Amino acid sequence: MTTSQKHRDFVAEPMGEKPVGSLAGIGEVLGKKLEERGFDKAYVVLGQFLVLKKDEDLFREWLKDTCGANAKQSRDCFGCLREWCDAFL
Amino acid sequence: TTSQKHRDFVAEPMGEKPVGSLAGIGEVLGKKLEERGFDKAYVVLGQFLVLKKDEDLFREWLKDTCGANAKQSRDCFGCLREWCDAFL
Repeated sequence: MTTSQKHRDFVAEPMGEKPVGSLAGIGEVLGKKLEERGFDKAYVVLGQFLVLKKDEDLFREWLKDTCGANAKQSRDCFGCLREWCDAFL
Repeated sequence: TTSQKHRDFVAEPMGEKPVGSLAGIGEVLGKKLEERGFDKAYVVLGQFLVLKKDEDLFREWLKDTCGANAKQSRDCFGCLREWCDAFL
């Protein structure tokens, strides 16, 4: 298993009302920037992932433009949403 | 009161179900939703979630996007709300 424990914690269960910082790759700095843009719960970011039809390029660019995430952060956040979706959607 | 279409949708994960599986989304609305890129049910779920599950704003967005009437938008919102309570 190459993923972080944080990714595994997130994909193991429905997300409910978890904050955005529960997503892999979303540390406190990115999380604050997301929350002040309205993306305060993990499910709101999931929403954007889904409206972008799960496209990696579009979603990772969106995250970069919205909170300044770097390549590793956006990869981790995308992969964590992708696997959550495969498990629960 | 609800339709069997609603209950069937809220009973299980939606996976790749087409947009026409949503309660309220008939053949006419579905086509218009597909034309605008909302071809699968989960894309409409996505919009519901980006709008933080706000009933008024989601139902208005649906009217603006595919022309849904009050009952169609009621039915569609309600089935996404109950699906989310079960699975999200």
